[PDB]
Amino acid sequence: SSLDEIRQAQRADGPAGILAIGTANPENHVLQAEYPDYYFRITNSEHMTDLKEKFKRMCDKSTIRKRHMHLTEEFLKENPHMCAYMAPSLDTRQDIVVVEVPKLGKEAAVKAIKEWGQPKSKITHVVFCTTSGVDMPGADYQLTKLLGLRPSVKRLMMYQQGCFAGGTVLRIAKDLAENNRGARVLVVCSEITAVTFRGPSDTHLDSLVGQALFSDGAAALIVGSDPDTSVGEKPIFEMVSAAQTILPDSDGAIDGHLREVGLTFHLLKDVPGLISKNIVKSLDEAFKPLGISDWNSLFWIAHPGGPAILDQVEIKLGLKEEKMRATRHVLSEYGNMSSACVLFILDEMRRKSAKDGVATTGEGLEWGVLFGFGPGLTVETVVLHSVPL
Amino acid sequence: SLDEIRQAQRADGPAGILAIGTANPENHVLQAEYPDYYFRITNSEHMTDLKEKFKRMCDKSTIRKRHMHLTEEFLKENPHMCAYMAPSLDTRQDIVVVEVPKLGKEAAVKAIKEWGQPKSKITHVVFCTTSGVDMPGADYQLTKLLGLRPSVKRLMMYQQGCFAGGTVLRIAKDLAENNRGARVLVVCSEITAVTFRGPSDTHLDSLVGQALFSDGAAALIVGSDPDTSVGEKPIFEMVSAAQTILPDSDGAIDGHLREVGLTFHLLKDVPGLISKNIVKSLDEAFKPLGISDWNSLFWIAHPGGPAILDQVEIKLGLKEEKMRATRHVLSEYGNMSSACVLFILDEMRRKSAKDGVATTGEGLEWGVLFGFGPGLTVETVVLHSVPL
Repeated sequence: SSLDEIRQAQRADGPAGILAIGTANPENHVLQAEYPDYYFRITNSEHMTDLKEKFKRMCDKSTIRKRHMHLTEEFLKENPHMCAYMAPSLDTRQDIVVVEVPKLGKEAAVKAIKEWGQPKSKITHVVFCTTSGVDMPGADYQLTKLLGLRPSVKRLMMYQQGCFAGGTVLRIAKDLAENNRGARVLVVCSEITAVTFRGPSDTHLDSLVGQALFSDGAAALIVGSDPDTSVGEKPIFEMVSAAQTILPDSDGAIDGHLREVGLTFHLLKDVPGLISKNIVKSLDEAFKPLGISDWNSLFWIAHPGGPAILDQVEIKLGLKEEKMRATRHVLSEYGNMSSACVLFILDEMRRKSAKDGVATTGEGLEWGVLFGFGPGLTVETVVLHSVPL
Repeated sequence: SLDEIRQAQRADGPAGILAIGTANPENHVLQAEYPDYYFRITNSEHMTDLKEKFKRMCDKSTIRKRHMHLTEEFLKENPHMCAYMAPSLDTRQDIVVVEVPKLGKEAAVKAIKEWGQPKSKITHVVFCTTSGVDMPGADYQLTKLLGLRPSVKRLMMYQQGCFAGGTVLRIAKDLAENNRGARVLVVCSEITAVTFRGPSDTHLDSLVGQALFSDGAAALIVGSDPDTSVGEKPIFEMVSAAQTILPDSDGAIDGHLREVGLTFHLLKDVPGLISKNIVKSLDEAFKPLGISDWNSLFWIAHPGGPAILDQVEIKLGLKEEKMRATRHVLSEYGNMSSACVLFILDEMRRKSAKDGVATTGEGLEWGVLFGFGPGLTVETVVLHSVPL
């Protein structure tokens, strides 16, 4: 009867858990070892011989083996304005991603829902995240339609977020699931680089780096509190806390602008140095309350923005080489899929843990940490607890 | 244990709106004079029949005044924004990526002043706009402009549309309620520089937008567990928040961000769809509370246009007084997209106080707030007033 009684009945009891993870990528893919030849040919830039050598080194240094790409050679042959460095091309790019981003998201969501094993009518909330296009109604609406979810799902559409937003969607889903009894949140991160693909320029090596790193993928979660074992729900990881911060002295480190030429990418500061110099503050804030100070005792998920971030964090903290294994495996096999990456890494970790026969979904360890890194410079820090295997 | 940590981490009570601040560009247009101004500045004075259509649209809009960042002087310098369809996204973005967080800041400063607490106590920022996109977003820019703590937890809601005043309340509710001590700065800021364009006699739906849309920002502080010992006091308390898609409404309102800016497209019958279905949202929200008399509620409805309000009133048998606050904001400010319903909350609690009625909700206990927009999406927030 009272507002207090209503509130306590309305909310969930326990911590939010990740109940299922599904992933998808465009079938079309490129091997990184072959990409410099392909890229300079399809962008009619073969005369740029010095720049091509720089791009070969970028691709070699990336540690990426394979990237999935919705954009095909045949499509680009028909759309040379997307192969130029800077031609009017937003409309064409939007035409692609407003359709393909929810479609790829749906593919991942179907897999998550299959693992979860529950009727889709039990989904109460949808969180859709992309950095690839914008439209109204949004991709959240399109996903809802494609999946045939209840019209009364509570949707949140996260557009133009950037690379930290795999952490952001966990932070969002945590509060939705924990504050609402029975809530089951479908989380989808879906990224298609048709908005950022463009030809090379030797006066914009930061843009060129993006053409070596960024790739396509989608990941989906079901998140909820108070799992129902009787119907086959089983958490994989439990969330404990989620934080976000802006690093000091990082203004303009990573900017992205949506323009008539598509989405442009700018780097102005040493991103690996900024992250490695400041990450301990985020670890202490997250783990000091738990009495944890040994960062090698945690299972690790880090957004693989590039290999230098991972290498410099590993050195700065004295991490064992094994700690970044799952992260690096995803970077190698998929490249930088922006917001989706950390969710692929959670999937990799729990799957490898099961294959290897260790004690928990987090490489046999109890506590873990997930980091998103992106424009701001923003760091998202999520504290996770594993589940026994 | 994790369960113990969870109990300590979360808040106890319902989320309240602790402060409301609003702002608009100083520049404004009187609706009575807009058809002449608009058809002049868009080089369309020869379009005689179309101007008459636009005059009737403006006359029927019930809008008296709209605030507009875009000035005549600026538009004279930028004829490509005055065309119906010319490449102009870059110019529009250049405006709104700066001006949207600036206007938001003006509203937020007022909300923070009313709240009366140190800005360091803000833990979360929710920024909502339909006017431009950028990385980092307007949430980051606002955080910087206000000098908030670098570790505020931000959510950037871009390209949301007209229902999102309801959406930000729904978001802020869960943030505040699930996090002990959380104090959420909510800002909706809209500038129509992305949608302004010249007329076309084959796109009368676009022309409607030119009669209705306007600029403004609103800011809230939202939190649970108000501390009276430092002078916090809720204005309204949130009880539940829902969202739904109306049946048979696919494609009613679409909006695309293109090289020509943001374009809007209307199909079907939006006032009809909303009014035919709104009772199902009211029943879902209020049947668990034992409430069925919709005239017993205080009302906030997104004033997407006058026909929505008129047809909801007729369908539900609402007394003429119910939509007073809503219509006042529509008259004085026009359709400020996501910010409107927050202006209407402010209008309602201020009028209530000035009139000396018993509560912030026109003397009534229970209320409802509706956002309407692309989907067709309806957001439904149940509110409880506070005694005056």
